[PDB]
Amino acid sequence: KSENTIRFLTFNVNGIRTFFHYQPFSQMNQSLRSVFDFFRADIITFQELKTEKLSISKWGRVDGFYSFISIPQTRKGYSGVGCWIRIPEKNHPLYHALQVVKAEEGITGYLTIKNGKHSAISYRNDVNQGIGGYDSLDPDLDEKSALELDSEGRCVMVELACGIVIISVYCPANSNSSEEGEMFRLRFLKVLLRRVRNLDKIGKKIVLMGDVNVCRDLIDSADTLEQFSIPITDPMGGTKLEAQYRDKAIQFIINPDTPHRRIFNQILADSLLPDASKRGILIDTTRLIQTRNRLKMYTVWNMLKNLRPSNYGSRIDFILVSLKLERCIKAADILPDILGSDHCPVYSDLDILDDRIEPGTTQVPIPKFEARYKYNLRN
Ligand SMILES: [Cl-]
Ligand SMILES: [Mg+2]
Repeated sequence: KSENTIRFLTFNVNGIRTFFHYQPFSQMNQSLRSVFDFFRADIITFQELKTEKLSISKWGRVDGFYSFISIPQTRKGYSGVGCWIRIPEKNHPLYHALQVVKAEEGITGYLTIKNGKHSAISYRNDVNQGIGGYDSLDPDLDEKSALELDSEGRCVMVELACGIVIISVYCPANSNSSEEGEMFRLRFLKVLLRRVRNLDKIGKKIVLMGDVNVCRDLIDSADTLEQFSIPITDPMGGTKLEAQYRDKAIQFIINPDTPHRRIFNQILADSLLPDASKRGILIDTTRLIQTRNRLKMYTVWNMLKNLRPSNYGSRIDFILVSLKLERCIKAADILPDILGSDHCPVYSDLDILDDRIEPGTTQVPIPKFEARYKYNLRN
């Protein structure tokens, strides 16, 4: 790949310490820099760090990279998302593109940054630290419920120069199938997607990547294809399958027990459903480049049932980009031969130096010496 393209990589690593017990990462002495160089990646998110604060002195200190890590406040060994940004050298063509101007924890904006000695401020209340887009995320969202929604280390956001915002997510799965857990999962998804729409409307170019824990389509679900008695007869016959079984492909998304699938599809401009597609604002890079013909493009397999060897899985890991970035996409694929987890990695290469793409709306933090702050002028 080219020096002018940024390579994005997402990987649910099912515990970052365990991840380093798999080949080839077991030869790398737990060095994330070696891992990112192995992938030739520039912007990387890992989900399910399953780490703890004391271990951040390892995972948040990466030579040649900025580290942005969100973990639960107290619960150890659970969830956790990291996003790492390569620091380019002065003569690298990406020197300015990769400059990080803002970074933020959570989806709601209510989490805080230490401000003084005994002082913390929420992203929502500091325009020079928060990325913005906080309007009407949910009609009932108060601080207490927002902090609950953002308490499990599930989202990091980084803003680069030129208005690109990278949102790295590990969305809830409701593994227990509890009713409270389903409500939490749906609220998380809805807030996430409204935040995306707000930032898009303000003019940010968005990259939303990570483990969304939602199948967008029947062809991404080995279990439901079997349940519907639909066999994979042609490995590149995805479009024919979706045509001949369109009634089932629709049923899959609008299943009343799984409304998260329909909610997810509404953000996808390439959704199988025309109404969803008309209102969507994000492109599924992997589907765009691999096309809807490619079947069995799975990124997770149920490990307890040992189903990865038969490639019987689902696709719940994504790199989604603003419609305005679609022409930038040079490559997008999954990496199912790479070990490390019960998921496999997903990557996409974007040529964002392309001068034909509209520029994003930037908001570079204003230095505090600017007169409005230095002399506390009225706003
Ligand atoms: Cl699903
Ligand atoms: Mg796991």
